[PDB]
Amino acid sequence: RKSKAELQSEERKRIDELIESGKEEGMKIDLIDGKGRGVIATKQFSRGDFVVEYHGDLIEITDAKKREALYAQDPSTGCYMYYFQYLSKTYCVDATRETNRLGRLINHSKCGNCQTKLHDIDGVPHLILIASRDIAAGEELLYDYGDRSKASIEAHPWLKH
Amino acid sequence: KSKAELQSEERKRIDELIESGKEEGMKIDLIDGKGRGVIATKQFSRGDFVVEYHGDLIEITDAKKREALYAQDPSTGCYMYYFQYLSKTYCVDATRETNRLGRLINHSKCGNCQTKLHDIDGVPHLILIASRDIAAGEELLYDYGDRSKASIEAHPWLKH
Amino acid sequence: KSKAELQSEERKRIDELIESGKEEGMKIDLIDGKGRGVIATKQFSRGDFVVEYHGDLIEITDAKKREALYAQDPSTGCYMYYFQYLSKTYCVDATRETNRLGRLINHSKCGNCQTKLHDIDGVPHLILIASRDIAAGEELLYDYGDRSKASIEAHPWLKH
Amino acid sequence: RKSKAELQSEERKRIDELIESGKEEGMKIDLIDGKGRGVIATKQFSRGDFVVEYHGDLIEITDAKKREALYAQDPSTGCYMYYFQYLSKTYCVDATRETNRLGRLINHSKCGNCQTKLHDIDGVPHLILIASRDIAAGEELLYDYGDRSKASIEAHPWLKH
Amino acid sequence: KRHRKVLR
Amino acid sequence: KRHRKVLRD
Amino acid sequence: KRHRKVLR
Amino acid sequence: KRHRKVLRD
Ligand SMILES: Nc1ncnc2c1ncn2[C@@H]1O[C@H](CSCC[C@H](N)C(=O)O)[C@@H](O)[C@H]1O
Ligand SMILES: Nc1ncnc2c1ncn2[C@@H]1O[C@H](CSCC[C@H](N)C(=O)O)[C@@H](O)[C@H]1O
Ligand SMILES: Nc1ncnc2c1ncn2[C@@H]1O[C@H](CSCC[C@H](N)C(=O)O)[C@@H](O)[C@H]1O
Ligand SMILES: Nc1ncnc2c1ncn2[C@@H]1O[C@H](CSCC[C@H](N)C(=O)O)[C@@H](O)[C@H]1O
Repeated sequence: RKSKAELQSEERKRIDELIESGKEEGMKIDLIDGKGRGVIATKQFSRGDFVVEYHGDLIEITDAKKREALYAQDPSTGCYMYYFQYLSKTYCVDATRETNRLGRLINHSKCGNCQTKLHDIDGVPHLILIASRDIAAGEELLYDYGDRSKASIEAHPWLKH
Repeated sequence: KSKAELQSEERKRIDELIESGKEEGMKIDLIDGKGRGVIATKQFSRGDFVVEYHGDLIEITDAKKREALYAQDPSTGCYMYYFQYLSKTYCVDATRETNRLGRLINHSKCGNCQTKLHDIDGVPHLILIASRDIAAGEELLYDYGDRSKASIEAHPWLKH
Repeated sequence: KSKAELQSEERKRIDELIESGKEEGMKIDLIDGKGRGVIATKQFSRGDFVVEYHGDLIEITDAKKREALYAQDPSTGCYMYYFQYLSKTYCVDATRETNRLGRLINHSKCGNCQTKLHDIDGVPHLILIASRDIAAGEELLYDYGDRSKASIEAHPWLKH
Repeated sequence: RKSKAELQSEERKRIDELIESGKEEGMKIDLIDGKGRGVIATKQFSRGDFVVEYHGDLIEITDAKKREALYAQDPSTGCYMYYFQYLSKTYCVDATRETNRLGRLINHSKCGNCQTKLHDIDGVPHLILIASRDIAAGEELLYDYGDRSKASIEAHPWLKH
Repeated sequence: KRHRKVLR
Repeated sequence: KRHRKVLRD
Repeated sequence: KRHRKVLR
Repeated sequence: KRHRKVLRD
């Protein structure tokens, strides 16, 4: 039929379009016991499928650390900052501000069903969540927040699992 | 006194007030644009116990059940106060009309009370503590904490 | 018809029921233990317009002034109806004796009318709509909503 | 000094003995221009003094409504029905029938010299007129009839006074 | 056209 | 004491 | 249409 | 204190 190259190209274009449109289908917000709000799948996702972008304010590490030192003065702020490496620098998606975007509401597990990856579009990095296994309708979406800090775990013991 | 001694004395005052349900130094008033509110009738000092957020303590299954029912009746107000305790979601549902005053206190992000979780031998309570000296005659206010887009769209007073 | 057409037709009917003020299907009667009240003289179906709560529309600060003056004369009677509109508190002060019937409708927590806000060109009106089918001869009743400990002590019928 | 209990019992004794005797001393009938009959004080009364009972047929609401509808058929009847609430029910002292009693003959004024009060003797309610101030001999006795309804005040404009 | 007397 | 009539919400 | 109260 | 969400290579 088509070559691997053609299939990969057409797949990447579909992902680019989902990122650009901000379409966030197949998900609903629910209250999750012990976790606050979370996001539930309303349809099946297959392993490797695009689930959602982790969408918010893209900023650089120095700016992020400054914002965070201010947030730390107000214990009510909550933790919505997602730091990552892109090429030879470090960036952050700061999703502290409440929006209708769902990525920022997804909770943590070390044995979840989503994996975050970098998807750049013409030199602009995007953090996207991909299904790491098939996901059933009704499942809570979960991924590994990746914070191994002793101090973080002491204050947020749910990070342990 | 040591920190521990001061903490024990505070815990004891708070436990006594939770027990008695005494709600002195407050009254209900109509506040323009807010419905009822609660106003101080005496000065409160920073750190003082003000009131318990008192209602039906329930877990998440019942809270969700009740939410779904309340949502079907537009005349029903919003009195459900959610919190985390021992890795579970709890809710003080103060929807039923009672004589208790915590349920009537209005919202501000720059108010004069702060809600704390206070545990008595494994039973959680939500209590309001004065975050600054509170003048006689001024409205009691605390941060409701719902910052969600879905809520602020419908209730813009949440933004301030 | 489109939704827009159905909505505008509905709005116009309610606007016109308000503006004409005919107050059909009701009569004053003496009601045991309640003073005067209002009885249905026709069937009302659930959802039907019953009557406006008609009187003098004022803002909250003037309402508070009038309350204090009325309280000077225990014979006055309580005909003031507080409500919220566009982030402000208003009151329909129906103290003055007119030919309008809404002001004469008595209280129940198991009544047959529900009060709703209906605005016309930025002017708010309070209207009563049937909350169930009402048979001819039934007394019209709605929940006055005043739950204050003090009001209930002075007016024990508020409890039911 | 007299105790509060003595004062209350002595107060009730004055009132209840005047109610029961019904002699209605210190008053006379006269003709008052534009009012019909009225009642004139022939002695001084002091503030708080019992003046006279509003005396007639004590009836409950169903009979009152029945009687109203009958009286309404005859313009000569006049308006002598005095409604009040007692123990969560509506009662009426219907003084329509002509008798020698004077309470039924007292005319209306919003700023009169008597106030009607509900007074219970051994579980039987009575409507009594009490002096709201010192009353001089020669005064017409007057109290507020209490009917402020638009229909009444437009048909009986003296109710506005 | 009747009025009443009413205790207030 | 006076009571009121009030529409909640 | 409803908001919550939420401990933060 | 706070936690973070962190991705690395
Ligand atoms: N596995 C878990 N257990 C308990 N809380 C969790 C969790 N994973 C995420 N959270 C909560 O979610 C926060 C990250 S943002 C995720 C959305 C959040 N639950 C909300 O309602 O706004 C964490 O700081 C913590 O409050
Ligand atoms: N800052 C504010 N501005 C406007 N309304 C407010 C407010 N804070 C609280 N409220 C109102 O109070 C409700 C929460 S319950 C607080 C008591 C309520 N005012 C009452 O009379 O029953 C809210 O849903 C909203 O109706
Ligand atoms: N359920 C009830 N029981 C007893 N009195 C009631 C009542 N509901 C209303 N009322 C009376 O009606 C007043 C409100 S205005 C309603 C009209 C009034 N009954 C009148 O004749 O003018 C109340 O203050 C009280 O006097
Ligand atoms: N202030 C007033 N001015 C004119 N008529 C009055 C009045 N107060 C009472 N009345 C008259 O008295 C009636 C109530 S019964 C009072 C006794 C009556 N005047 C009589 O002669 O039998 C009223 O309906 C009215 O006819």
